Amino acid sequence: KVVSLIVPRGDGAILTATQNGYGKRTAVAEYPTKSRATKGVISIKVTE
DNA sequence: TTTTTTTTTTTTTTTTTTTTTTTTTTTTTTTTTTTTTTTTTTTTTTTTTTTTTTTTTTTTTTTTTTTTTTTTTTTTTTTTTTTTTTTTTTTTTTTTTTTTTTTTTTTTTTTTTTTTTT
Repeated sequence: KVVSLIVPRGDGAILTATQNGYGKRTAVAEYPTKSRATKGVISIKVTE
C-alpha cells in the first residue's frame, strides 16, 4: 500500500480518483468520512 | 762591485658553481559519433452524430472487525556546543585613457674579406 498522492479539502468540490488501466471516476468531498490518524481503509474504487 | 731579502703573476690544473641542452605528465585541440529540429505524404489514426442491450447504484436490512479506548515506557525530538562550508566586505593588483622620457629590429642590392667543410 504505497501512498500515491495526498490532497487537502480546500472547499466543497469533487474528487476524481483514477486507475492505471484507463480507470476514471469522480465523487463529492462530502462522502468520505474523517477520523483520527493510524486508521484503516475507506474503499474508494472497485480495483482488480 | 758582488751578493742577499722580498714581492707578485705566471707554469697554471682541479674543485665548486653556473649555464645550457634535454624529454614525463596533465591540460588543449581536431576528429567522428551520437542527440535535436523542420518538411511530404501517407496509409493510417482519430474526432464527432445516431442506435442499442447492458451492469452497477440506489429503496431496505444484517453484522463484525476495524474504530473506540487508557496507559507504560520507550526514543525520537530538542537543546547546547563545536566544526565545515557558503557567502559577502575588504584589499590588492592590473588595464585603459593622453602628452611626455627613452629606445629596439627584419629584409634588397654588389664586392671583398674571413671562417668552416670537402
